[PDB]
Amino acid sequence: DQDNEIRATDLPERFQLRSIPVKGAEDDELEEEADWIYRNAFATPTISLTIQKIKEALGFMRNQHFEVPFIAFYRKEYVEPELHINDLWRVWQWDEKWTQLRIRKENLTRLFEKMQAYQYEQRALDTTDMERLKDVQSMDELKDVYNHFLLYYGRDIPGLDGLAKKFGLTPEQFGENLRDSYQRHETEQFPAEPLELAKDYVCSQFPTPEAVLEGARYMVALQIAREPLVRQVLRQTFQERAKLNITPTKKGRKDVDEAHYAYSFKYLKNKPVKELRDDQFLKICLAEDEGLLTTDISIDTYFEEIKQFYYRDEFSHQVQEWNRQRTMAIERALQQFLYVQMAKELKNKLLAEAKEYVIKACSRKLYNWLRVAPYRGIRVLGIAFSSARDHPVFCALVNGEGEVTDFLRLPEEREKKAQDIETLKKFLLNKKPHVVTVAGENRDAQMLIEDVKRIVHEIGVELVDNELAILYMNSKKSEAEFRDYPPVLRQAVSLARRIQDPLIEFAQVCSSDEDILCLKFHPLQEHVVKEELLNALYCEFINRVNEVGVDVNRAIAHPYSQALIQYVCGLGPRKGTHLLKILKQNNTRLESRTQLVTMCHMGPKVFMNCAGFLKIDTASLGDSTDSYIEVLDGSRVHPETYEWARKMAVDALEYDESAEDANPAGALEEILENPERLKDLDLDAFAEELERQGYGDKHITLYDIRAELSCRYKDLRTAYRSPNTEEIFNMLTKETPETFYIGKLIICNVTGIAIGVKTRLDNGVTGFIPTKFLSDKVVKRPEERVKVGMTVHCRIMKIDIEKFSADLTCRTSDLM
Amino acid sequence: KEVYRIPKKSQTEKEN
Repeated sequence: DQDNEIRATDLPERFQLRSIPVKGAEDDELEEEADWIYRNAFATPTISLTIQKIKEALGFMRNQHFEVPFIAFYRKEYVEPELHINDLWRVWQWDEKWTQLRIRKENLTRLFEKMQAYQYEQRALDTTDMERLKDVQSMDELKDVYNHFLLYYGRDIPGLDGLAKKFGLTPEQFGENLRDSYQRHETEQFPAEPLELAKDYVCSQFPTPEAVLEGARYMVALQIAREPLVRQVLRQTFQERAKLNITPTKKGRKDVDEAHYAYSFKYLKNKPVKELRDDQFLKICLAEDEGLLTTDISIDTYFEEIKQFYYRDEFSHQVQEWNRQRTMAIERALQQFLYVQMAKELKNKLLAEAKEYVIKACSRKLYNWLRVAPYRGIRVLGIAFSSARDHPVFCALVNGEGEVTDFLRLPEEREKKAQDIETLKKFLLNKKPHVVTVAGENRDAQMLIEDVKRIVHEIGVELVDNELAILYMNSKKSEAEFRDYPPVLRQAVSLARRIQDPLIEFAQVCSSDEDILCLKFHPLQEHVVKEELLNALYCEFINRVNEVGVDVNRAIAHPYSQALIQYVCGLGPRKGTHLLKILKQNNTRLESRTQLVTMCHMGPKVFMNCAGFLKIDTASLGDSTDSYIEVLDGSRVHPETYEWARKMAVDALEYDESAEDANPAGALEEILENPERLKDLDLDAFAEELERQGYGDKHITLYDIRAELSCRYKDLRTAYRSPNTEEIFNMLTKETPETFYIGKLIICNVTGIAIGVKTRLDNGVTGFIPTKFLSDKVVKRPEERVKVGMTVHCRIMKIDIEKFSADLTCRTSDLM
Repeated sequence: KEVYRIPKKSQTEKEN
């Protein structure tokens, strides 16, 4: 079984998963790799949205088998400051593209060699086999080289050419002229007119020698449109000078009006591709797929410029015929071969760029979710609810370790609310929770949080987003962990766990691709490729897991946290589960982290990759566990650098190197009691002396091995702030600032004249038609304008996000 | 004998 060798091999689990297996480099193919990656992944795209660093990163990844986290987090001096974690991820992604292109090039080179052998057995390949195949810097021009090969040599797997050659300026020369923008190669006259040469070749397929002229022009057009140089020049022309024309289809004119997303570009005219926004072209292509819109990509001319080259000057009247034939051959080639294919290529590139922006937006949103810290374990009480109309509210007190301790149900109306408040206060007094979190669903969250505040002040109370809790509730894992609890109780535990630490909850509830895709990272998330979006999200998870480090001894004791050691560097689903299985079977919990290889069977390369990103809670151990404890194991420091720590501590204590009493362990076990002593050590002078001894540059590593001994796994996440009023508005309302289109038409229900007209929106937002339109402050009520109770649809003219109030319009003139 | 010490000669002021 593949899983068996994957768990048994010595390479990172994520290295075997990739389709293109990681094969070593040569330092000459590696340099070409770096140049190609730098040129292609760091080139300006078509829509508005150091090489030694790439060389070092590629060398690490492909020869040292260092995962992107281990390069980012322990190889900074090699890649920084010009390469970061996401840059390393992009480099490793583009390595796959380089390998694919190289394999394609090798296959095509072998084909061209076999074809050369076959021809030698019998045009031919003299420098094209070298010039083209060797000079293939993209998959697109690889198609240009191959398809050009198929045009001529594709016939043989084991006479219109006469006219085409008698057409002047052989296609390679036409490509040269186009690339130079001037007639580098002159045309070749003939001592006759096209028809006379036509009589020679007009025999069976093309009688009526005009037909042989048509055939010859078609052959010339094929040869021109298949020429790699003409392909390059025309693709560049499309890239720089490309317009986007859009019109709505019969199905599109009617159903796209100020609310369909394609309204802003329902009609376009000469919209340059350079001005396409982040995801605008993705929306354009989605609208075109829906059949309510039609587009085309062109430059309008360019044909007039091109025709000047494949042409001759004199007016002999026997070259005007040749000139006209050449002009119309170029016309046909451009109109039916080059324009269409170049439009297809440009459309694919633009759509892929829009997809990439959408994926990046989803990744950034996930980053913001996972980069939100814990709160300041802690006993967290989580309150969750629903419409609340004949539906109770559940609050769950989740222990600091993350395990729910107990729950409480909180189901004329005034006395019932009073009794609920009394029982909630009783619960809070009995079991004091550090933080009370209220889920975010609607306006009722504000009232719930305010009541909780009124209770607590007689200890914080914070509103919490409710979107991962819903996914947890609907998931089967919630049923598995809590067979007795109702769904709303699952929401409370999810909210408490997320507030305690989002990463630990996001990884546990987003256990599969389907679960992660349930979340809403971006409106167009559903249209991007599933593989790329999933890879981006898992890369964000890996980054935040390695930048946090996963505490081993807690993932075992509390199996809720097991999901975190999937995203550890070096240590994957199979590898992580195998490590957990080994720990469980041995019935032993890591007193020490160099113990990984000692008690488990994980290879040198995996240990190197993973072990920097595993935490050991050395302050929590006691009883029989006191028997064996390596004190450095409680930190971000890794067992290749454990000698430099035990020198840095000795030097910071000014221990006499000549005293047999300089115990380097005891020096650390004094520095980890008094970390302020490490401030008196000159790390730059210490690093220069390590470099002189031949240990290499370690300046940045020593600053980490200091900052880490100053605080064991120093958390860098931004603290759990309370959401800004904008956050509350977009959370409880469940729509974004873009969704609140000032001037949007909304169906609202009128409730009652408190001097204005209170209209309740379906979005849970109060709508106040202004008295200006109402025209009655002390005058008779606005009943004449509209009857109270029913629903009307109007247009927004103002917003009150801090109060959940939005202006409306009564006049149809505003509606227009 | 063969010996080395990281020098406490540092002018960086104990990181405050």
